[PDB]
Amino acid sequence: NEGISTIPGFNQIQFEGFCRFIDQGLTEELYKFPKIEDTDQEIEFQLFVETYQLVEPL
Amino acid sequence: YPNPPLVICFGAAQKEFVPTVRVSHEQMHQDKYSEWKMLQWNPPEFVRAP
Repeated sequence: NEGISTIPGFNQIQFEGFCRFIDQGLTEELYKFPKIEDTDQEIEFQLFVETYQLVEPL
Repeated sequence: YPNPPLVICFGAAQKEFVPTVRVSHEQMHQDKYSEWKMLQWNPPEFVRAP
């Protein structure tokens, strides 16, 4: 809603782009990840997009 | 007496005082005064020339 009464910020484009990316694109790409089913005698798993946790940089 | 006739402005002295205060239908944000200028472009009927 900002920018209708004053001049917007000069870095708002890339800001909102990165926000949209880190909001939806990661999940959209993890959803289309294929499932690998093998190693019968072994214990493994598939790619479940349920946790989706990003940790702050050290 | 000088040529321009003198006039007397009797009343009170106040810096910025809008006496006509009524209820407005359309309202803006509570805190962001940067967007309150939009209501000075399309003002209510009673505050068009205060």
